[PDB]
Amino acid sequence: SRPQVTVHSLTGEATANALPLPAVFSAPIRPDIVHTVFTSVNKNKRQAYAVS
Amino acid sequence: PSRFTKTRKHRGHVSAGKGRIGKHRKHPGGRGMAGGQHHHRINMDKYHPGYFGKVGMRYFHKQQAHFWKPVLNLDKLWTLIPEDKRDQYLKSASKETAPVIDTLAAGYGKILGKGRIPNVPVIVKARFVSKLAEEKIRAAGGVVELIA
Amino acid sequence: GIDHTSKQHKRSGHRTAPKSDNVYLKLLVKLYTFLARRTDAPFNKVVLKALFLSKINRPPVSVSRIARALKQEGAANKTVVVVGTVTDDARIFEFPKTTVAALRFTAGARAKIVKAGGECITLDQLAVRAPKGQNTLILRGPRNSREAVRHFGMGPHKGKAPRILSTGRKFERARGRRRSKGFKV
Amino acid sequence: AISKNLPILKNHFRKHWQERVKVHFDQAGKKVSRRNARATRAAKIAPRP
Amino acid sequence: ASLPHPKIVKKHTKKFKRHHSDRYHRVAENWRKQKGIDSVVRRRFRGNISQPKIGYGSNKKTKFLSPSGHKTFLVANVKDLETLTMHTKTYAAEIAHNISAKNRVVILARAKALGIKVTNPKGRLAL
Amino acid sequence: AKSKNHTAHNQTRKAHRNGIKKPKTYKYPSLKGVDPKFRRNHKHALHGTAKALAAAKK
Amino acid sequence: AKQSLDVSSDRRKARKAYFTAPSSQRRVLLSAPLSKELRAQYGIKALPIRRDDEVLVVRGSKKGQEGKISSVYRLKFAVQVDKVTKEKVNGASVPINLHPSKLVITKLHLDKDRKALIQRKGGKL
Amino acid sequence: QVWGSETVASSKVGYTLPSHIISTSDVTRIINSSEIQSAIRPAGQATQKRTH
RNA sequence: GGCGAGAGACCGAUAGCGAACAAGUACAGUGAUGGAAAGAUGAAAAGAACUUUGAAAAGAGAGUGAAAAAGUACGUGAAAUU
RNA sequence: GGAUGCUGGCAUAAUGGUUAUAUGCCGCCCGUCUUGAAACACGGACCAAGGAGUCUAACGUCUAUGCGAGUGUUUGGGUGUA
RNA sequence: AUGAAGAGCUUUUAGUGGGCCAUUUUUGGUAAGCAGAACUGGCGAUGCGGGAUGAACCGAACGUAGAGUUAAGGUGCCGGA
RNA sequence: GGGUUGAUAUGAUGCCCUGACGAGUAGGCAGGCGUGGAGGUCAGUGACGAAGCCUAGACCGUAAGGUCGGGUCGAACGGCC
Repeated sequence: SRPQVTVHSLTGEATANALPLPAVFSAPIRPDIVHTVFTSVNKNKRQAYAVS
Repeated sequence: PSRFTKTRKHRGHVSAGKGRIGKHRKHPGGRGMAGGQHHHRINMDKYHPGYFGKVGMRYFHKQQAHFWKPVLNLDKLWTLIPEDKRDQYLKSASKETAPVIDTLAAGYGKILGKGRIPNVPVIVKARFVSKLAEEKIRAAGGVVELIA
Repeated sequence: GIDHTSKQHKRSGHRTAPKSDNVYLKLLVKLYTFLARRTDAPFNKVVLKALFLSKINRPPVSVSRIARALKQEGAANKTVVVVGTVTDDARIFEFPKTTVAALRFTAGARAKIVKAGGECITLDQLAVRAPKGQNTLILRGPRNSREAVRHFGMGPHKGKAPRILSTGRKFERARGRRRSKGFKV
Repeated sequence: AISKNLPILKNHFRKHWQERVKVHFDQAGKKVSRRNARATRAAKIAPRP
Repeated sequence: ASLPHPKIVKKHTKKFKRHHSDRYHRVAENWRKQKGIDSVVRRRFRGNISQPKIGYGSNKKTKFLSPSGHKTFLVANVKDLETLTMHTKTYAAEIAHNISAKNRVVILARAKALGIKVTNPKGRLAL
Repeated sequence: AKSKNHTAHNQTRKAHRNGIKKPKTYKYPSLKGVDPKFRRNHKHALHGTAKALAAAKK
Repeated sequence: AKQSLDVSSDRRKARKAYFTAPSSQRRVLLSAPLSKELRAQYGIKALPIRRDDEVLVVRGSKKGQEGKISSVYRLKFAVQVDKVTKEKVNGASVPINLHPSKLVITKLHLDKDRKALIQRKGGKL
Repeated sequence: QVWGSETVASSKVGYTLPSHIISTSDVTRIINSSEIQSAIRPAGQATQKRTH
């Protein structure tokens, strides 16, 4: 009983073709986890700075 | 990190949480495990007893592949069988179709009796077993057959 | 002045409003504290505290443990409640049909229960079915099964598991541990 | 030094290890160069596996 | 134009000055606690400066208020001001210091039109 | 460079800060030190008693 | 955006490249556009510049002003133009440095080489 | 096809989408549903009367 | 290390290589060796014509400049001290 | 189960604040080791700028998070907007 | 009997490990503002009023203000009475 | 220690009621102020003057500190998570 999703065209307005929701959007929504994981995964692109 | 830190909260306070009398100096008790038969002896006898001395027999050139003998108890002994056929066998707990288990191919070397498998026959292949494990198996109606 | 017979401005020593920043857990806490405040129910208050509890004061509960509980008398058609997580245990082969309510369910345990014909339930569904703890049964898991509780309280003549990385011969099986090398503890 | 209940530790840093440290910052570029080499070798022995 | 507030008591109008802020130029008035061991200021001897503490704190009903009875709120633009539209009787506007004179003129006309108070309505006026 | 050698000063204060709690007392205390003869026979007796009560309320 | 590896995105390197650029690279940097007339008449957007081109200034306080080149001071990254001068209180005159990014051309000074360059860049003459 | 759903598998090995511990987020709807309200006692006026 | 390329949650002229400059320089020491300080006018020198006081330096005017509260003792120009 | 009513004057530097000074009373120089510092115990002529519990390996308790009798993608490979 | 201001339980970690004073008991010593112990309270780690002055004495222990009453100490004047 | 999801309106870590308490070196814990740089947002301020500097001029906060006005100057800079 996924509600539906209407598709739009490239020319704008809309179409009759429609879809379900893939049930990943029914997943929980945790900004604490997003925050931790983001801190680390954004740490992971880093070059080494250092002194002589 | 560095901003959730009691250093940052000590700033302004004089001794940085180390004291005025006691004076955080370098190595006042020694370095490392120094003084275990001396001024650190209480600690070594109260928290880490057995530290001083030798006990047994030296084994030159020891190999933890001669000593590879992982254990499996009868408690599990179906974890090795998938869930796809488990209930099939367990309800057709019968003869002439008995499930065969290669503990060795699974990663085990010995079989033990931690308890109470069902009353279904099984065929178990293994290098070693315990007396009690096997008694339980063949009481269930199964058997052991050894391998290398 | 005052000659105090106590300590002043001391905290209760009891956790309110956990420091888990999990918003769904906080929703559950809002719910169950409403219910504790109004439904005059010790079960609601118990659940509220157990929701405040930490990871290790929230151990897991094995379905085999649940099965022992349902093997009690008068407790078969009851509703089990676990504030924590429920783990599978393939050391058993049968299982009854009951319903279980809890925060988390290992996929294996969920499968086991569903296969036995029950339903795995959240605490909000529980709050709509049995607000005052109608026909429930709370379970808590072991706490002293922990490999830090081995070392807790380490001294002579306690039998209490030193803190040690490597095991075997010549790692603390000597002086202090036998009467040949001086003394046994 | 020896103090409260804490396991005995064996941390072998009594030498100039900070003259001898290797830090594989090149995990990635070294993977990439391995790949380029595989590709060039294959193009050199083109039909071969 | 403000709201009924009680009478405002501050409990210390005089500024807490660092000890020897007057004696040595290297010691600035930014308050700073004597953590010493023989400091008569830390010991609260009579005739020394009064150290801050939470009893000097203000009444919640009058806290953050200006003499007008308004709370100050900084604006850089008509948008930040339109946010204050419906709270004129409690909140007043401070045009920021980095604003240009023409934008100040705009903001002032808009605040007049909307009935909003402005506590720096003379920045960068010539005449 | 001498010193103070011993003193009992302040120790009562510390004790009674976190102090003189009676250890505690339980039902069914320990049998450590008791005559092993008595222990042995008590074991056999409790076994018999449990057997009997179980068969009774069976 | 950048998609190669032999291309620098660093202010430091580009700046020291520009400043230690030698006189040939400086020619190519001192290139200047053409007016609408010459752009349509030759088929080209812009071009290097030299000592006897005719030119029009369209940015600055000497906006709007025409003349002929008198010197190309590549060391200073500039162009010194007759009829565009400053009158010094000692009754004197000085040429005023400009930039060929702001200049625009009205009339060239042609040769075998400029003509070949145009035919290279795809012009019609 | 990639994050999965209730009925198909995700194509990420050993991965099942994370599970909700609460059936929804409208705790107010829960509170006001019917049965809570049946078992609930009545309430005070949200601002106790200053006595003495 | 050498040669050539690219980058950075790095330092930003008491920092970062000792060295952003005519730095392994001036300079010291018999010698081995030691080893600095020092960046910024302004968009552009347009870097102050001319008059006057003065032995001159400079000053006062003038004038350039958007600005001399930018005058090579030059971006701003804190404090101590005056 | 917490003060309202009546009236007057001013509506401004009058109240009030800031500040300097005067007056009354109090007020020893800070930092430090010290049982004890105003000390006839030490450091401090003054100002600026710099300036001291960091990083790592392996660990203990504790707390969060994920999975859960399993857990750990990231030696490596595949792939890539690299 | 009185009180209970909640009772029990665990983990972990800092600083400390130079001490000094008074009452009373007390040891050596001619004695000491000496040395060494005991119980309690204090200073250290603590300002306030009083003791002219003082680490410890007496009184009293401290959020910011107001009003009232006192403590110890005092009431010729300095200095409130 | 309690009360309060109830609908319309704002903040549930919120609001509100009641009672008690507030000394402090070493030391611990907590909540915060501020600096350099990073990801994000304010379609943020800005040559009609950014930052910086001066200001017994004003305002907020117990305070760290923050804001504003006037002057100087000339090219970049802040609020919040």
